[PDB]
This record gives sequence, structure tokens and C-alpha cells, in this order.
Amino acid sequence: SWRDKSAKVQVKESELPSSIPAQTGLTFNIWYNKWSQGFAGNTRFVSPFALQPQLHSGKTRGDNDGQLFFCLFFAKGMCCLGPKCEYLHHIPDEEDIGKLALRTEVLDCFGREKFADYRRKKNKTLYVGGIDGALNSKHLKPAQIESRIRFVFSRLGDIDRIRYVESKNCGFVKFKYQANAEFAKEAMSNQTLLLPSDKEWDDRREGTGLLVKWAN
Ligand SMILES: [Zn+2]
Repeated sequence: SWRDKSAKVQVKESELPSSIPAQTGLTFNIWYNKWSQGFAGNTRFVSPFALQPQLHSGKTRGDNDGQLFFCLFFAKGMCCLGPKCEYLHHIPDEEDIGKLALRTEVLDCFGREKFADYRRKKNKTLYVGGIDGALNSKHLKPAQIESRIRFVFSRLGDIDRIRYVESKNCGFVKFKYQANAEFAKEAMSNQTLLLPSDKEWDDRREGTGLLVKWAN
């Protein structure tokens, strides 16, 4: 259990671009967009960092300091603080979500303004696009592709239903809880769908990262 270990450091500070911003801060998007644009290709970059929930999740100072919000850098595999982090480093669970419900209805699980409030039904469904590209056009059949989407998303929260739609090169992932959809959107954006066992793994950065958006 994540409760029985310290959160792992995911990256060294020196691997990240300077002027590291606060996750809820004024400049986060300027900084992150600049980061993204530094990568080659015209299509969405494939992030060199990734959350590995089992390996990475653990206690942080946030767990002991009354923190209710989750670490955005953690979700993206790029928190350099590990157990020093004042935000949470685990996958949101029912208990966390209950506490968040009492605390706010305008902020997401990361402490940012909710998407719905700047453009009653809580949206818990994500559109996942660019699947073929995130596999470097590997020849997989639908059963295999579905298994991969299910695997990576199910480790980010309780899944209500998942659908892979071959004709549209996309998937739809509906979570039981909005908090997990919020978390998973940040975790999976720009990710590869390749696995270490794939012949293509070493060349994963030549793909195009997953497109993950709120579904209609
Ligand atoms: Zn963190």
C-alpha cells in the first residue's frame, strides 16, 4: 500500500526547465507550453516523464499536514520533491474525494479552477484521441488496444466504463468519480501507449502523445 511507504522522487530538479512554477500559479501554463514546444515534431510531443502509480505513490508531508489537494507534477511524472512534497502523491480515493467535497466545489483535485467554470452534470468522461500515433502505428488489434487503454487508465481510478472505437481511432473513459477523471486527464496527456516489452519501446519518443480531453 502507498500508505506504507514514502513517495518516490520522480525526476531530478535539474531535468526540468528553469523558473519552475507553482501548480496553481500564474505562470504554470506559460512554462508548461514552453516546455512542450521545446520538443521536436509538429504533432503533440510524447512526454519523457510518466507517473507509475504503484512505484511512485507514497506518503508526503502533505498527508501529514492536512493537505487535500493532489500534486500536478506527480500526476505528470515530474515531481522532484518526493516525500518533501506538500501536495498528495497517490491516486485519489473515496475518502480523499469526500474531504474535497466539503472543502470546495469550484476547484479541481489539484487546487485549480474547475474546467466547467470557464468553459449540473459532473463530467467524468474523457475523450482519448490519437491512439494509433501513441503506439507508433504498431499493428495491434482492437482487443490489444483496448487492454492497453484499460490498463493505464484503470490504475488512475475506479472505472465506470471504457470504450475503444476503432473507426474513430479514439477511446472513451468514464470514471466513477470526477476527481479521478481530472487526475487521469493530466496524467495521460501526451503519454505513449507503448510498453517496455514492445520492439518499439526505445523509439517511443518518435510517436505522438495521447490527446486527452473532456468528452462531449
Ligand atoms: Zn509533488
